[PDB]
Amino acid sequence: GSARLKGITLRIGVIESVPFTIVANVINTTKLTGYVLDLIEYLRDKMGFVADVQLAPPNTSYTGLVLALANGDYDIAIGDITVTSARREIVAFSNSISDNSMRILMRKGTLIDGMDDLKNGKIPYNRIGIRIGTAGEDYYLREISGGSRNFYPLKSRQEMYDSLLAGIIDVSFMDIGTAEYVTNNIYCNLTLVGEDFDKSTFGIVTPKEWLYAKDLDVNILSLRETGILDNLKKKWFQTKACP
Amino acid sequence: SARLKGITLRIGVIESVPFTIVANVIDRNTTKLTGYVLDLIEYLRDKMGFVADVQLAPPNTSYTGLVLALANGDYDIAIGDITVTSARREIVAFSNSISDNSMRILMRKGTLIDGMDDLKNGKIPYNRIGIRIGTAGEDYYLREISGGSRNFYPLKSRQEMYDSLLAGIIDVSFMDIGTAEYVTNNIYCNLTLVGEDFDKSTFGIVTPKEWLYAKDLDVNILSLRETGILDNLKKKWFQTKACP
Ligand SMILES: [Cl-]
Ligand SMILES: [Cl-]
Ligand SMILES: [Cl-]
Ligand SMILES: [Cl-]
Ligand SMILES: [Cl-]
Ligand SMILES: [Cl-]
Ligand SMILES: [Cl-]
Repeated sequence: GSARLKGITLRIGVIESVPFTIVANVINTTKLTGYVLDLIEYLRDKMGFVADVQLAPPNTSYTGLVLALANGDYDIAIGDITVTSARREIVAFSNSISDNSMRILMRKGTLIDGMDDLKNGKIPYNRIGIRIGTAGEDYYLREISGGSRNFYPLKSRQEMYDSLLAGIIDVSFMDIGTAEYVTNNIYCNLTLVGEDFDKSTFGIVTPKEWLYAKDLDVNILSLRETGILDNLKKKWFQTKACP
Repeated sequence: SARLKGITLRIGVIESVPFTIVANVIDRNTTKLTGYVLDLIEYLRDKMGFVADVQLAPPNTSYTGLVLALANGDYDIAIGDITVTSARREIVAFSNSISDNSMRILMRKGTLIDGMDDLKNGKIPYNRIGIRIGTAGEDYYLREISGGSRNFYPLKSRQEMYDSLLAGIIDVSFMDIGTAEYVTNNIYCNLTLVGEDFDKSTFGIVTPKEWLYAKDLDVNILSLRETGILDNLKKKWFQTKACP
């Protein structure tokens, strides 16, 4: 069976990541903005659901968000969430809302040329920072360390930046969109190096065998076709403050 | 959901070098299929254990036609350079993407066109824009160039597209980027591409709506992506250049 989402309330999980989902404290409440919030409003306007937007707790990992949805804590989850085989085993994903890949993030002046330097042991493993519960962790375990968790574990993007800037780690991995955004707008002393890797996609997380899958997919595809997803990307990502 | 091990799947494919390459060989005539799609079927079969009954769509079948044939029950899945679109998703489901995609303008070498702007500003009369009917290119033309008017030069296949360009009947057409590069680097050295990419999209395997095996297929495609098989296959079939 299938159905339309018109009139239905959806608990929509989101997770902090600038400029996908920007969390501001104002006065005394929090206010969400970004590409994800705008996307929700386009979808809401076309499909007629009621959006109950729920921010994942601090330090919730990407894997944690998916597992929370699988356990029924949300109806869908929307963000910079990579479609992976292990995740697809427990949840479904909408049609892609964006292409993706990763890049290596480091401090300027660090003598790293690209991924070969990581795979050839030029960097001690405990100086490669990896955010646990991310696709970057899967890649590392599959391609660098042959299964051993010998990376420096990171609980969040903020820990990743702080650890790089304090010299506790030498490199980490980020999705290309946000990697470009933060090194161009926030952390002028950090930079990207090497070719991009792990080509992938972002998708909206839904329950397996979801009643509303077609309605959501058809609307996501229409937003692509008519150039709304591009406009949104341009609105939130085309910007550079760093000199 | 459950497993397809031992289950026969009727797999629709559609000729498109080097995704699906059709050769006719003689003694009595027989047909041989090779290409990216055939290798992908092998990889999926090895992992998933289904039995593959590969069925080539009749000549001049359109992409939309293939999708409709599947919706009608003629195939269990269909695999090829098939663009995921909103209109198609109304009637079938699509697996996770097997490849990103976009389109380019195809034209004869030397033609004085700099890009999509010249198709809108009337430098090319509509009847000299060739558009393969039942393709995503048609949808884009209608959406972005002609305001819904089917005023183009209709084409029934890539062959007709190439023939028409080379005979000077049309000045431009649209092609997916992967095959556009392949064909202009290996087959038609006097055709070329121009202008920016457009219509960023994906290719997916076509399945029935609400298919019981959707998870099983998706997990396996993602695994091929993650372990680099899809990249290897792309390199194998597409990283070739015969034209000088
Ligand atoms: Cl590299
Ligand atoms: Cl990231
Ligand atoms: Cl599912
Ligand atoms: Cl252009
Ligand atoms: Cl094409
Ligand atoms: Cl030629
Ligand atoms: Cl469906």
